[PDB]
Amino acid sequence: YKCEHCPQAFGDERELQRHLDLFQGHK
Ligand SMILES: [Zn+2]
Repeated sequence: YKCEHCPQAFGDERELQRHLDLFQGHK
């Protein structure tokens, strides 16, 4: 939906999911 952090705001939870996935992707 809306991300306060990195200026991101999409109406698709996949986007955030990708953010968390990629962000959490790194050790
Ligand atoms: Zn963010």
